[PDB]
Amino acid sequence: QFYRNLGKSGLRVSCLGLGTWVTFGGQITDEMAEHLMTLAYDNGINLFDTAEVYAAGKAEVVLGNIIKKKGWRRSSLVITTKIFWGGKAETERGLSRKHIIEGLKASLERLQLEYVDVVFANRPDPNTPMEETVRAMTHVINQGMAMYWGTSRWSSMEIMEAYSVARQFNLIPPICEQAEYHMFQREKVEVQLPELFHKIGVGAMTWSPLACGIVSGKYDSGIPPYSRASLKGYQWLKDKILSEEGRRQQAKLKELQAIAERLGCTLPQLAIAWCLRNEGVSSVLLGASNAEQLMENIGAIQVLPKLSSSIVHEIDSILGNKPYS
Amino acid sequence: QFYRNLGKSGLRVSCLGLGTWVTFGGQITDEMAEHLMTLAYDNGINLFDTAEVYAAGKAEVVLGNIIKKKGWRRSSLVITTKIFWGGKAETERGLSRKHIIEGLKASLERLQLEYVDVVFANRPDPNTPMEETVRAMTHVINQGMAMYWGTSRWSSMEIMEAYSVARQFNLIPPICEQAEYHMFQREKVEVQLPELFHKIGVGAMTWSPLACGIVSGKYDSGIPPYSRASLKGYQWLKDKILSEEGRRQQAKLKELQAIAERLGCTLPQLAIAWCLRNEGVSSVLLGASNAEQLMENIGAIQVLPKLSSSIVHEIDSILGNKPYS
Amino acid sequence: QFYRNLGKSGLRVSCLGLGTWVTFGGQITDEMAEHLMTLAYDNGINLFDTAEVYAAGKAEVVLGNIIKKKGWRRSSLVITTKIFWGGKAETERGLSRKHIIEGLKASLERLQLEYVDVVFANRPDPNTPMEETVRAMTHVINQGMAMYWGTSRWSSMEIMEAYSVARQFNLIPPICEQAEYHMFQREKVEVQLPELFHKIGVGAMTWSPLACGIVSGKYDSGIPPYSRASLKGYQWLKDKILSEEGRRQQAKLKELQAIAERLGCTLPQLAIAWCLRNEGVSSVLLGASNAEQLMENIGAIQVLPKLSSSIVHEIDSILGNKPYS
Amino acid sequence: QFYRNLGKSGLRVSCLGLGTWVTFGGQITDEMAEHLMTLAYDNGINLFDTAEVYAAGKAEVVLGNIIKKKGWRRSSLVITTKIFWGGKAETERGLSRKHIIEGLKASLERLQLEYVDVVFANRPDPNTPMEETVRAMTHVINQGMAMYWGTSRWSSMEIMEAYSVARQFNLIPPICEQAEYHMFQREKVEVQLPELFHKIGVGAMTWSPLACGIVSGKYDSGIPPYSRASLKGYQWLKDKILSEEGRRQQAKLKELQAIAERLGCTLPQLAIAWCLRNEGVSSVLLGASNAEQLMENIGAIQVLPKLSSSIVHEIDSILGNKPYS
Amino acid sequence: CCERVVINISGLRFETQLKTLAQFPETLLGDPKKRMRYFDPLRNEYFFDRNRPSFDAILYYYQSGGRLRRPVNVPLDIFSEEIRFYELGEEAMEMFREDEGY
Amino acid sequence: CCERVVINISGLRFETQLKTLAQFPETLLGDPKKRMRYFDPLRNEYFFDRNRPSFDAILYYYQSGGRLRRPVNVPLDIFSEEIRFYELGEEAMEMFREDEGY
Amino acid sequence: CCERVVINISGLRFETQLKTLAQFPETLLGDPKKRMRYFDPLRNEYFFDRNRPSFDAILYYYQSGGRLRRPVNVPLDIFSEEIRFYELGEEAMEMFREDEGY
Amino acid sequence: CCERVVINISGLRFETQLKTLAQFPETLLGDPKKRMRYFDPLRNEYFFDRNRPSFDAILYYYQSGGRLRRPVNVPLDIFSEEIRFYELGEEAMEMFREDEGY
Ligand SMILES: NC(=O)c1ccc[n+]([C@@H]2O[C@H](COP(=O)([O-])OP(=O)(O)OC[C@H]3O[C@@H](n4cnc5c(N)ncnc54)[C@H](OP(=O)(O)O)[C@@H]3O)[C@@H](O)[C@H]2O)c1
Ligand SMILES: NC(=O)c1ccc[n+]([C@@H]2O[C@H](COP(=O)([O-])OP(=O)(O)OC[C@H]3O[C@@H](n4cnc5c(N)ncnc54)[C@H](OP(=O)(O)O)[C@@H]3O)[C@@H](O)[C@H]2O)c1
Ligand SMILES: NC(=O)c1ccc[n+]([C@@H]2O[C@H](COP(=O)([O-])OP(=O)(O)OC[C@H]3O[C@@H](n4cnc5c(N)ncnc54)[C@H](OP(=O)(O)O)[C@@H]3O)[C@@H](O)[C@H]2O)c1
Ligand SMILES: NC(=O)c1ccc[n+]([C@@H]2O[C@H](COP(=O)([O-])OP(=O)(O)OC[C@H]3O[C@@H](n4cnc5c(N)ncnc54)[C@H](OP(=O)(O)O)[C@@H]3O)[C@@H](O)[C@H]2O)c1
Repeated sequence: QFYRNLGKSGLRVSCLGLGTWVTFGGQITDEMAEHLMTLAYDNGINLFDTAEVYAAGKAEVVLGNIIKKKGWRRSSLVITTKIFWGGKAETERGLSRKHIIEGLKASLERLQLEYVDVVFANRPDPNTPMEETVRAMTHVINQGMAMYWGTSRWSSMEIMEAYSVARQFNLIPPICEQAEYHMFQREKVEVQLPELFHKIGVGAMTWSPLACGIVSGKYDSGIPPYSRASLKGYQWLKDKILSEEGRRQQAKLKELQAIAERLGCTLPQLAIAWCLRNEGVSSVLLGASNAEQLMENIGAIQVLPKLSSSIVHEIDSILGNKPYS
Repeated sequence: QFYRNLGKSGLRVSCLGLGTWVTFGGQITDEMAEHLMTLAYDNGINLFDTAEVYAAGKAEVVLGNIIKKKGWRRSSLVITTKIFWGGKAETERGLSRKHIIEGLKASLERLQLEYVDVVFANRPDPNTPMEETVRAMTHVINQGMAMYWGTSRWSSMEIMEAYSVARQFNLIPPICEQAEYHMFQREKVEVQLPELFHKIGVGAMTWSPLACGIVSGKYDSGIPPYSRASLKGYQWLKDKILSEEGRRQQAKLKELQAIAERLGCTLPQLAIAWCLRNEGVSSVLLGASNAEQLMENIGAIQVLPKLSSSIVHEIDSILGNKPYS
Repeated sequence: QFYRNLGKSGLRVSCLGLGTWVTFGGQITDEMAEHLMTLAYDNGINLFDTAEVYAAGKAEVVLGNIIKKKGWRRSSLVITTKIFWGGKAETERGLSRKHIIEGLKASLERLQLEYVDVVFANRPDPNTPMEETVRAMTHVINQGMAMYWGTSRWSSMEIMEAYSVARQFNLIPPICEQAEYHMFQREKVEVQLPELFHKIGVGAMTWSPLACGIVSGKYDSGIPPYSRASLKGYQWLKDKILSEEGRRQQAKLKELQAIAERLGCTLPQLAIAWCLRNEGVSSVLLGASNAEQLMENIGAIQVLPKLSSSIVHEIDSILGNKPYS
Repeated sequence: QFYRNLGKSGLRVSCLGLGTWVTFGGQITDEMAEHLMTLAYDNGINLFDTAEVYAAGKAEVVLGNIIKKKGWRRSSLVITTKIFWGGKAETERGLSRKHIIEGLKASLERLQLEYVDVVFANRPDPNTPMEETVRAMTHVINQGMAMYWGTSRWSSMEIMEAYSVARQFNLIPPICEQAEYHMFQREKVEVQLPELFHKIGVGAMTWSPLACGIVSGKYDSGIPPYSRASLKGYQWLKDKILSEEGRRQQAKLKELQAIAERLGCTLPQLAIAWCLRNEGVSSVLLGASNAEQLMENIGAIQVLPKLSSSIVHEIDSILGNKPYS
Repeated sequence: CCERVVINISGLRFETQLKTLAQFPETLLGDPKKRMRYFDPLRNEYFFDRNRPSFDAILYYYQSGGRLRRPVNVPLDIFSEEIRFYELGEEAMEMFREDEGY
Repeated sequence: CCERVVINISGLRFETQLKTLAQFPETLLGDPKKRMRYFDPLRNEYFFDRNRPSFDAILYYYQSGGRLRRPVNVPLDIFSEEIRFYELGEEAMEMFREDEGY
Repeated sequence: CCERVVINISGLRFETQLKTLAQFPETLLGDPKKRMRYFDPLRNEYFFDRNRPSFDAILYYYQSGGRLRRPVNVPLDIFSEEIRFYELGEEAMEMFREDEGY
Repeated sequence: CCERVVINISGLRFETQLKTLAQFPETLLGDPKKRMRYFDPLRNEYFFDRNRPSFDAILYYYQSGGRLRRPVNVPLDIFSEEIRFYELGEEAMEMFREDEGY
């Protein structure tokens, strides 16, 4: 089934989501951004993830004009946002009660929405009590600015601490968790996350399934022009690909070319259906810069019946990084 | 006593209610719909039940234009709605926090009401925690969109589970229960619902007292034209009447013609006053397609003093389906 | 001191209040109603009690137009309302969640106010759970329609039941109690009320200090014209004065003429300062039909230092109705 | 670091704040008030403290017109207000539920703000229960009128009583405390406040670091013209300086001239960096009447690395008032 | 099955699963019609204003499946009047007295 | 009658109906004027900062109707100073010592 | 460490730090995979519908670090079937019987 | 005085007035600087993950004013290591052993 619950919650999301990081409001134009969402919404995707830090808030503006113009029912979409960085002032960062209420009210005027569905705490805040965060997240849900809330990049101890404050004070616990999960990042979603799911009912909405485009295999001959590694201010991704740990990963991706050739799929379709192979991962946030990439990545749903137990055993011998509990 | 409480709650409803299933917005016109509510409101009926699934939302529009046209006080009416189905999208079904808040806000714009008296979960949702449903039902009561909430077709374990979450988290428990109760459906309201009434204080608002028109006796000579069994998309009711279990029921209704002849009543008036014969049933949702049927069914209150203990014993020997505890 | 707290609460009310029953919107004109409130507000009275049942809602309209015309600050006034009767419909009576929320919202449009201070439950409701009343009274306080709530004519067991529900469910307990207290009605405010005040912190705001004008002594020569006993629909007050239990009370009031002659006071000033002689009574709701009566009754504060212990012993020998604990 | 948390809370305030007492709306003009806030906001100060009692409410009007004129983001400012005195009426004073909700709603229309950050109870109220204050402070936070709340001049037993009620009833505890702290007032912030900070997490936002201008040393030759001691209605400050206990303090300030000469600083810069020398004090509310004083006092952050342990030992031998635990 | 019944014995809470009490259908805690009159709906619990140390042996009768024994601090006159209230039968009373020796 | 009174003995909570304590009107828990000074209004309970194991025998004095006995772990000097506080009388003290043998 | 685990034994609540139970990783309360099936997520606690006076000796086994002993009011047949449930080992069972003399 | 301090001993809650614990200023519960490290801010209580039946005799030491005695179910090795934690002194330890006979 293509639609699946988000944690134990009643929120039904699609198994592939679309993210507005880098591309929307940055890399690609507003007209291509209108075309990618129409291609995604007509394929059954209802999950559209953005943040206030993306493109200094311009990524929510592009998403906001697409939902107004298209005239898509708000009931059929699941819009999620992330609140940690609001700007340059010291009171415009963190998960304080001031910034969660202001930063979500500021994002709802750029998105031109009455509410988002899941507001995410984009990273943990060591300078804030967990009572203040859980009371402020409960506040914007009871005011009707959000339906659910989740956490992004939080240690499973921080998620279990936020859960125990919500039961103590009769607040609302988080439903979700965004964690990085691709073939080269497996420790949190295969070991830490599964324990949380069966205990308290927190699902994972994993982001970057292609590791910012590395696992697509396009970087094997160096840095191609007009890809994300050649964009301005992304030297950290060029230093990641060209380093000796990043040159070793491309030697593994050529070994994955043979497994993707045995199936009908490609290597981006393999690397996404590998992320959906378990019941713990509730969704996958794609990234797409044009219509050929998004049509390719939505073709990874039909590759998910093709993965048997034996191909999962075969890929993990090539990767060589399976975590131990 | 024509007006009776709804459960243990302070909400005083009439013993007969008017339903908008099939007729309103579907079968009969807007002008007849205006005439049936004026006939019902002038006979003391204040209970008007609708849903968002009825006529793809057009049944709430017809009801909404009558209250504005007649200029009825909102204080004198008890308007109830049901929120389970909203449309084709996967996020537009269920009892999630997203759909209870959206679907009730969408129904309050078709009804053109500030708020509704009782909001009803139209069926149980296995893909949602009971905490999420009870928190979302409490939310729309504290925002002022509803006063009370009830459940429809929920087993008595699901009602007792929803009650124990509301006491755990200091939420609002349901006051009501809609269950099908006629002469051919007796198991829930005579066995399961009475136990719940004395324990936690949940009343029953029973629907279909004539079993979609079967117990009126009109189907004894086949399928009459312009009745509900001949409408488009109601083959399930024609398959129910013409089947061999449904042909046996018409042989019992001819035996009930003699009991209705001993009293002054008819068979629809007998079949409604039989549903009101106990203190557990708090109301009965009628259905009427014209003004002769509604004037006939409101005449069933007079038959309620005529039912002695002996006629109740006489009907149950004809029916032959009395449940055992 | 002229201003005193209302129970243990922080609400500072004056020791004399003005009531809109009968005189406002009924007996006297709108121009005299404007003159009595200017005379009361310039003497330090901030307590102005009304209800929705008074004059079929016309008494709140008169009060509402005076606050807008005089331009009084809402901060300097304490406006209280009572919400038990709304009209002829069965859903327009009682202390249900529908009528408290619905009723208060109707009174705030006649008073033209954004909030009242204390909403009173005008009488107890046997057909409503106490949970539903305390949750609905808490609801209109958290929405900002009221600041406090109190009860009128509730048995001290009903007040202690409403207190124990508010501590159970973390709701808001009542602060006040309106009870009839004059020289001929002493049982509740001298025995039952004092116990409540020291235990849970509920004060008394006593009404009818002159027993609808009887203790003023004007009815000793029969029924004078243009007094309240000669008004339309007040035969219950004429039957109370002319009966043999009511003729005996006038024989006691002639004996109180000598005690009021020993002081400088009159008999209405004596009968009000007798009600303020204890610390349990937090306020007294006057009634005045013209400017000579209101100027006379505000002169009862000066008589309150004149009452020693010995005059209190002397009046109680004339009354002969002191309650026993 | 210049920005520091307020208690344990997530609210990041600057170590120097600007207060609108006397200088704003009173002593200095609106044009100088616009110039002092631009000088403060460009030096990193985000804390701007006002009250409703200051200048009969005119001090909030001046502050309110500057934020609208300069076009400052509300997110970058921390606006705090104090609610105890609203006016002449008996219901316009105290920490009752009526005055906290009215007085903050009245201050938000003079400040022209949608919310303040920290509302302060300006002094304790003996005629109000602590439940009523903590429920009313929680109410204006959940309505969105304030983010945090604190207390001013509340003993540490009253702060610990307030904290206990908030855990009992699942309310919101205060985050802050304004206490007077200069070289001649040390008992509360060095003994009582530190205990509170490690136990429950309440920080101090200390006001009057120069003791209304005394510790600046300007009053050593009598009363200079156009200083605060020569203003109308400030005879209590002239009686404080010219008295024999106040003449002795000026003999200590001449001994502090030598210590301020050993450093590069002046005596106002010494007296402020002495207040910031501990981790318990979360902020210091300055007062400035012109641009030379404010530029001088913001230069006290540079003197804070210059204070070693030995200079702190040297000043306390000159002061001779170190409290004992 | 998973439903838990909270039984309050004079202020002492005793939460138990419903399928534990329903193991013995003829007792006061096993028959829902008998224990209906002790239900506190505002607290969602069964309130018994009865002896407090007697009920831990009455509760472990249902959990162990029929192994009751008198607590050491509860006398024989007090504890035998508790078995008659909780209606543990004429059959489990005779197994009680033989262990007792009465 | 129906009303239940929560009595808190140093953090241990005992809940009993009001018509149980009102069976004995001259004791500290039976007279509402005497127990008025121990009421905690923010918690809706009577707080006694007293001995904890003594009160289960004091509570069962009211429930059984006059049958009090000393608990096995509470000494005679501790428990006799609790009967004098809870004011169970000069009459139920003499029935206590004879059982005791004092 | 700091995290506290609430363990509910038939309505009796015991709260202990997580680094106390994690001192013994092979028992039922020390292994998070074993005690996962007893977690009540709506109450944030571990619910065991088991014997009530046995668990105070089981809890003090973890706090003292391996010093368990039978309570005086809990018999040997009841308490030995609790050590087998809480899985305190074949090693701490032999130290139990020698103290016992069995 | 009026202020009540909730002390939580491994899930068992004891509530006492502050002027009871402040009667003995050199113990762990009497000195506010010593018991500061055991305060749970979220629950407004002092949490001690210690022995549970020992503390009722430690609590009644403060209420009676210096009369402590060992509970009957708490051994001498367990209870003597609790008097050293709660810091009841070298003086009230000698009065304990003489009653004990040690
Ligand atoms: N902390 C957080 O919560 C967090 C952080 C980061 C991202 N996210 C979410 O996850 C999403 C981003 O995932 P991601 O974009 O970083 O990794 P992907 O793995 O999602 O990155 C996709 C990008 O790589 C390239 N690519 C994708 N498919 C391709 C194909 N079939 N062939 C060739 N190239 C292909 C694309 O073009 P180019 O190579 O030209 O760019 C595209 O822009 C965002 O939308 C965001 O919402 C969340
Ligand atoms: N899940 C739920 O909560 C749920 C589900 C269904 C319904 N409901 C409520 O209950 C109501 C419907 O009850 P119902 O309509 O299904 O059963 P009824 O038993 O309420 O059905 C009445 C229909 O049967 C026929 N009828 C009624 N009285 C008659 C008479 N005296 N003589 C001859 N024919 C007569 C009518 O004409 P025709 O035979 O020509 O049609 C009428 O349309 C709805 O309005 C709805 O609000 C709730
Ligand atoms: N259930 C409730 O909560 C409740 C019920 C009733 C009233 N109340 C409150 O209490 C107030 C009414 O008190 P009340 O009016 O019933 O008894 P009073 O004892 O308050 O009645 C005063 C009325 O008696 C006559 N009177 C007053 N002073 C007089 C004087 N010095 N000399 C001669 N006549 C004098 C007046 O003229 P006339 O004789 O010409 O009329 C006046 O209309 C109302 O405003 C209402 O708000 C509350
Ligand atoms: N209860 C409370 O919570 C409370 C009470 C009072 C104040 N506060 C807060 O604290 C602030 C006031 O602190 P404060 O004004 O009372 O004491 P300061 O110690 O803050 O007083 C500064 C005033 O003294 C003089 N001064 C300051 N620096 C000087 C310098 N370098 N050289 C010469 N003179 C200098 C100034 O000119 P002049 O000498 O000409 O006046 C100025 O008006 C207010 O803004 C208020 O928000 C709070």
